[PDB]
Amino acid sequence: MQVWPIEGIKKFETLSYLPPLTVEDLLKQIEYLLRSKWVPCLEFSKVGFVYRENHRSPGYYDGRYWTMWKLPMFGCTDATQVLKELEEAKKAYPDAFVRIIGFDNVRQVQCISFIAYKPP
Amino acid sequence: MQVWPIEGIKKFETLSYLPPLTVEDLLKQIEYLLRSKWVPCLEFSKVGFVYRENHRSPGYYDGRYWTMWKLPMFGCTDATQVLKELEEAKKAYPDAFVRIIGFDNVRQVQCISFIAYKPP
Amino acid sequence: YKLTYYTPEYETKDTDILAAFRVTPQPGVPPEEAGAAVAAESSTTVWTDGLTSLDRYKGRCYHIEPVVGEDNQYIAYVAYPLDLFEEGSVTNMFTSIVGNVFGFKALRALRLEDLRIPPTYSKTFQGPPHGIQVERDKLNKYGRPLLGCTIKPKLGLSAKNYGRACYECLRGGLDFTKDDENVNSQPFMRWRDRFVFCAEAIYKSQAETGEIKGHYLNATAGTCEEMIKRAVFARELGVPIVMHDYLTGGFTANTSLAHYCRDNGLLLHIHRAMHAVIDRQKNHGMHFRVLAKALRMSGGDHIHAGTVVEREMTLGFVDLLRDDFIEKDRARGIFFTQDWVSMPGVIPVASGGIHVWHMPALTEIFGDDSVLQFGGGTLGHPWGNAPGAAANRVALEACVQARNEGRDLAREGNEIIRSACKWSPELAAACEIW
Amino acid sequence: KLTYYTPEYETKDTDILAAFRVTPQPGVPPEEAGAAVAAESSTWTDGLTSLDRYKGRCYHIEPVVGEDNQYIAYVAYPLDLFEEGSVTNMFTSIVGNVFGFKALRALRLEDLRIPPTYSKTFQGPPHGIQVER
Amino acid sequence: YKLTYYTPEYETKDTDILAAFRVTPQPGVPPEEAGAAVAAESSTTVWTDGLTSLDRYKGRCYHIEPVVGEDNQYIAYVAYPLDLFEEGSVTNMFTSIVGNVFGFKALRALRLEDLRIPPTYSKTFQGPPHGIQVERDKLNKYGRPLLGCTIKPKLGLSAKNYGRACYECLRGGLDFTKDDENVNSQPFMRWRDRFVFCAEAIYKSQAETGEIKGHYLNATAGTCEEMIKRAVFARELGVPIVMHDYLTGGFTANTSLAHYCRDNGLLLHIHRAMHAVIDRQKNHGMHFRVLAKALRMSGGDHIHAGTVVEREMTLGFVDLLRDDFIEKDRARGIFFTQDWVSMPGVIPVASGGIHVWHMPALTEIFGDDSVLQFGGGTLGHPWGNAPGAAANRVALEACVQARNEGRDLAREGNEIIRSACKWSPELAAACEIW
Ligand SMILES: NC(=O)C1=CN([C@@H]2O[C@H](COP(=O)(O)OP(=O)(O)OC[C@H]3O[C@@H](n4cnc5c(N)ncnc54)[C@H](OP(=O)(O)O)[C@@H]3O)[C@@H](O)[C@H]2O)C=CC1
Ligand SMILES: NC(=O)C1=CN([C@@H]2O[C@H](COP(=O)(O)OP(=O)(O)OC[C@H]3O[C@@H](n4cnc5c(N)ncnc54)[C@H](OP(=O)(O)O)[C@@H]3O)[C@@H](O)[C@H]2O)C=CC1
Ligand SMILES: [Mg+2]
Ligand SMILES: [Mg+2]
Repeated sequence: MQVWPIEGIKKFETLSYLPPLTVEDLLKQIEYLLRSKWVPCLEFSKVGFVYRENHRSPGYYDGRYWTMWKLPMFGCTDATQVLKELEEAKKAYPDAFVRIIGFDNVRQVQCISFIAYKPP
Repeated sequence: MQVWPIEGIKKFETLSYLPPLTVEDLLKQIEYLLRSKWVPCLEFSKVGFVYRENHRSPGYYDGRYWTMWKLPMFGCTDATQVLKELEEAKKAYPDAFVRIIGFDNVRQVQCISFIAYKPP
Repeated sequence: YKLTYYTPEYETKDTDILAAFRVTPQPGVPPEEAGAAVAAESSTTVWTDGLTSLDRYKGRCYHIEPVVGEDNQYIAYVAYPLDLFEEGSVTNMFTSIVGNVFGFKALRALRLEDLRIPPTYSKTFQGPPHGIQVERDKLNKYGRPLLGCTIKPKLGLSAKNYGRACYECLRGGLDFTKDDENVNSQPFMRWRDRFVFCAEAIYKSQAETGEIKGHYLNATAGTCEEMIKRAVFARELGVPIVMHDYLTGGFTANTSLAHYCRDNGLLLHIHRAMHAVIDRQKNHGMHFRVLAKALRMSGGDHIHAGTVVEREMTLGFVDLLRDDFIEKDRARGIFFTQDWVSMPGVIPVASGGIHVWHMPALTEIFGDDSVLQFGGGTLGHPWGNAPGAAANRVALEACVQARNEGRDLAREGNEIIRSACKWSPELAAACEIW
Repeated sequence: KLTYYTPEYETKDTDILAAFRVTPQPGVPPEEAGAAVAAESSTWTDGLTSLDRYKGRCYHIEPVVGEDNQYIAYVAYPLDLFEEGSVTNMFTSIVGNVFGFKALRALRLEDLRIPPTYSKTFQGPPHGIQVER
Repeated sequence: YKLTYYTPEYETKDTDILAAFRVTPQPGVPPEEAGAAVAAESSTTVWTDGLTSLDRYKGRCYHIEPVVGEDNQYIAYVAYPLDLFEEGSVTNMFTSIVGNVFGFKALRALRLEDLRIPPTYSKTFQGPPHGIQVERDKLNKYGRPLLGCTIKPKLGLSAKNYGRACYECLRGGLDFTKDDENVNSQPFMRWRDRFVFCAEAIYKSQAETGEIKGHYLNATAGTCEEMIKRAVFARELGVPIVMHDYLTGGFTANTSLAHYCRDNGLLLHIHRAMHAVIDRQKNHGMHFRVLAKALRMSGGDHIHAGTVVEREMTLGFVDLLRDDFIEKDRARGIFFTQDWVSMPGVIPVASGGIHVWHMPALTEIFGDDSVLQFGGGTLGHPWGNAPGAAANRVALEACVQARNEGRDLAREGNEIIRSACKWSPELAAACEIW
């Protein structure tokens, strides 16, 4: 019988319970977005989790928004292009978490979000 | 005349005002639970005291719940079995507090809680 | 008269509320007569009739056809004028359409299968306090079905022991934990005490994992004053979601709660207790899809939709609950093209004997916009609630990853799960017991 | 049957009793159907309480005269399961889930024995026959 | 008539409220006559009697027997129909049963010894705002009696100096400190000021020790508006417990306070000031057990139960206050089998000249579900309040540990305490003065 850890395994929603993704697995998820006609975008933060500082009313949380890395990659057809931006972000902010999100102009909304990099 | 300490003697409710229990004294308390037909269970935490972060309304406190070590030891008849789990917990989490609690299916409730280990 | 109420050449108006009834006439009652009766008895000689125009207030059967269901059974389509209904009142809609006709002697049995809610009527309802999109944004969750677990045992646990189970389940990977439908306020556990301990559990698990957590706190009560009193304290605690059993509590009360949740930013989880009393039998009652459309109108963010382990019928009302425009498809129980004119959708909740091995199918059938509610599926894990929740969260994400890569969940389901067992001891242990 | 079929259980003056007309699916014995009705309409964490204290129980089963495969199952629910003054909770607790059980082809609640201990928690009619007159 | 009201063959109904009266008839009054009078005078010729059925509203003496108490004394059992009582009103119960009969000329003296509260009546009362179990869970305290100290001197201290004493006592190991029953709001110390400083003390001691602390803030007032105003501010301060003198304040007011505490999560400590005016004499009045059952019904989480240094009588009403089912046992003052049908129990509070040496006996007699309230027992410690509290906390835990190991507290009490003095200088110093 194993006891589920209480520290060191903080999460980042969808896919964060799987082992660290390889470059190939990461590419596949990006391609999923592209094939689905969704727009990929990178976000980064030095704080990786939600908290409540300014309010505690229903539905209000701080730490949900992260910072946008450049802009949504509209018209992207090459998943490796996203990887390139991911690498640049990691170089500019090695001590920051970086996640990949996706937008749909059809559903007019954010519909994707998965961690892509975590600092040492 | 001696002045009661203001630091270093934080408490953990029942039995925490007695000197550190020996393995023998600890076994006796466990046996008490078993003879009383109560189910022993271990809980651990890196934070050992109550606090108020999310609310300050009457009866609300944070830090009351700790984390369950595995599951309640139903059908336990050998107190040393509890000691074994206590030792495993200490090995896996030496920097964590570990307390032994007991449940009664009759009173349908938690009725026991005493510290069993404190980190250095 | 058959042709006062049976009007086979009538063209439905874009403002009419349409109904599809499965009618079983008594022996000796012609289908045209049965249809006319259904329309007449669910709508409109006395001198007062001369002080108005009864024709503008009568319901009318514009079509009837023998159904493939069984013995002397037919589907009768009835059209009701917009003016018969009180704006924003599901209660009045039900009263007007199913309040009297089911007891008519000339009918051996009757079941309401569907309703075409025109935009002119639906626009008079607030609808879901938030809806699928808002909820995902509020909780910051995307790309996968949500996960939850109902606390067990149902009754008998102290409020604190109840919260303990909540915390362990949530910290393991589940997004929500939940009060059983029967859990309101009782001698063994008063509601306020439960709200206090579940709040501690919600926040402890959230701080530990870094992910937003919630627990559907049941506000269902004996009176509207009590129901609101519970919602108000949840509001004070700042938790994200509450719960209501809309059928046992009722539509008048549910609508009030939905309004409170909208005014206070609370998500509303809806349990469908007692639905089987009404929607089980094919020959008499009201099909769940009608009860589902009614809930979307009255207001709810989540609604229980049953299990997947008939499929087409379930998928049918799932679309009716989530989509903006659903095309007529009788093969899936959709008797009318339904346009919701942007009313938010409701997240369907799948629960009932589901475990890790069902993850591929569930993800496949429902897609991301759903809540997979477990019971023993998580609480029955050999290592406890936290490991059980982890096993379910891992199993789900493994399915999502595989689906996203283009794999076939319906055919590769077992392999996907078996493969995930390799790096997840928790999942492996779960796959050994189930 | 089960933990749920107790044909010699003596109902308590505080129990809420239910009389269900049950139509079992082919191959489902009346005893099992009755126990199921009681189990499905009531009940590692179970070790923190007493399941017997909160279980609904079928204490009597009988066939329906003149009916094919139809029985009346009597079930007793402990007083503690119900919220005082709430008809909503009484309906939720007794008929909220059991009517969809696959082992049953059909199910109808025929009557309910409302114990004085529970009814005294309800205001009841605002006035009643005598006051109205 | 003796046999209109004296019905020795009457079988009590499960819905009747039964009463056991200790009756002392005047010389020349037969016991049957006295019993009939007690029943008749505490219940039901005018023509209006013919507009109803007096038989269904009369109380009746179904049994009378000479008692072993003293000179011409008897225990008369009276049965009252359920319909005579207003639901949820202890006030009406008292009015109906003891409102008039005690002044009857044919009776030299009368004392109400017990009452059988049927489930049909008790279920109409909220009862304790929380009860034993909930309180333990809320405060996270298990396995031992709770400890408290009443601040002294009673009156004369400034609000701040009062809070200072609170903090020192609490930081030493006590779970609670408390306002004397006489401390409400006076020239030397207004209530709001006391609440402010005691709140600072509660939180300072809690942060220092890491254990949940409380102070019974007395809300007893001249009016219900003032009483609630005090409860409301305690609620604002977020403290865990308030206090009320239910007998001097009254049942109508106590019930309202109990409801407020339930609606706001506040524990309610109940002091029994003035009880001796009513329950001291064996020949006339009302025994405390009746006042105790009344409090459990009206509402309270703690209730003073006296000291242990007659024992059997105390243990008797202690069970009546904490247990769910208490079997008839006249040897312990229990004249009727009492079933509370899950109404929460009340924690009994022992206070009055108790010190460290009494810990073994107190723990032995009351068990874990009690509050041991000291006075000089802690405030009289040679080193001050903190050391005094520590001595009492150590003494108590030493007793608990020994009891848990199977030792006999009643026989090994002194050795257990003496042994603990070896490692606790604070306890040693306390054992030298007392
Ligand atoms: N350890 C053990 O002894 C075992 C325990 N169990 C397991 O325990 C778990 C219990 O949780 P689970 O079943 O998932 O969910 P729940 O018991 O929480 O039920 C959730 C929903 O399932 C439906 N439901 C369940 N029972 C019935 C019934 N009697 N009739 C009609 N509908 C029913 C209802 O759906 P709706 O509201 O939509 O009508 C209900 O709302 C499962 O995993 C089950 O396999 C079973 C075997 C072994
Ligand atoms: N330093 C000194 O000068 C000394 C001081 N004292 C000590 O000071 C302490 C005072 O606190 P303590 O007595 O514990 O409690 P309190 O004085 O706080 O009294 C608590 C309860 O004791 C009961 N009580 C006390 N006095 C009486 C009385 N006159 N008549 C009836 N009942 C009474 C009441 O019980 P209820 O409400 O149940 O009726 C009262 O509620 C003790 O330890 C005492 O021994 C005494 C000797 C020496
Ligand atoms: Mg349920
Ligand atoms: Mg006093």
